[PDB]
Amino acid sequence: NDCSCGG
Amino acid sequence: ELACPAERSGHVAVSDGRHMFVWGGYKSNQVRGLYDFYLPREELWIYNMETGRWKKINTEGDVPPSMSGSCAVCVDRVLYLFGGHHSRGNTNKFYMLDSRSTDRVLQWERIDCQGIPPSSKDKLGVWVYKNKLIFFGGYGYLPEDKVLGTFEFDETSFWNSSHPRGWNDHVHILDTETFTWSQPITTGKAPSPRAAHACATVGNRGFVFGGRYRDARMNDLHYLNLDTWEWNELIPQGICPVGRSWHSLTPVSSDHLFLFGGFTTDKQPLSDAWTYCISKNEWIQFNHPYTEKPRLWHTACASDEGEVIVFGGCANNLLVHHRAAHSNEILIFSV
Repeated sequence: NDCSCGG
Repeated sequence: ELACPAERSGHVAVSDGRHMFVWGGYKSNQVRGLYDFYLPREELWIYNMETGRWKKINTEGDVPPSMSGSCAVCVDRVLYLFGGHHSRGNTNKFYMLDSRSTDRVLQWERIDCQGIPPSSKDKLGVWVYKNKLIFFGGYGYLPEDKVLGTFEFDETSFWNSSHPRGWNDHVHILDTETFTWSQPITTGKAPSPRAAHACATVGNRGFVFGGRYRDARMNDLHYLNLDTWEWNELIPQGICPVGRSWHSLTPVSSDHLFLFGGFTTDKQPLSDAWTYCISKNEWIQFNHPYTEKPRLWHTACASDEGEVIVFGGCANNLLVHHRAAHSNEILIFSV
């Protein structure tokens, strides 16, 4: 799920 | 009291002190097996802070794409929205919705900004000071234009996503009269690059707490002086909240910030709340009745009546995508 990457 | 918005994480919520405007985010559609189900782009939900009721509005104009992780603020009854993640990736576009309108239909306007924009990114923060918006940090693509600051890749994005992405420590100013981007020359040690941090402004201090960087979710606290552009790191006198991202940080007085929720390095959802007292440089635990309602990627907005209104976000580990439990609950903290 790209939207939640990086958090 | 029928109407209520669908559950979501990664939405925005902004306030004029009496209304809280909610847009965007994503949820799951379990029947279809979709865990990146963005909420409808044309909806704007208004929570009335006095009555506790919701109204859904359908907006028109240059409606932004449905997005998670956008950065929004309401200044003088104008909603400004920057960045985010849509179904085709990150953006650096900028939108405005003017609510000082007697027209029956509210209109979005996509603004062509002047100057060099930030890189396309989401999960950042914004400070508001003297007719400008000052954006910090975020997660997104390698910057393509000349930019002051640093960028560090998320190593796993070289194989887990279609295009590599990473964190930045960038500070960008948008002047809302001319819609011109610039960057200040800062002094002092900036915080590391990060995303999913939380920003709050009190006076001329732009505070930032926590966030994700590399393999850590952090518990450091900094402020950027918005007159002098000096960064300062604050070392609290005692025990600090544990490191976290996806938490909220909200000014509640001229001397206090209110922290709720978030996600630890070890992937625990958090239900703790704290107050940071600026003059005393100390964190104090805040007792509240939502201990069994951890949230991450929620929003928090202060009311004029001395409350913090928390909305949405995820109750459990949102990275287990098929089990992520997004919420539409309002949690009211009396501050």
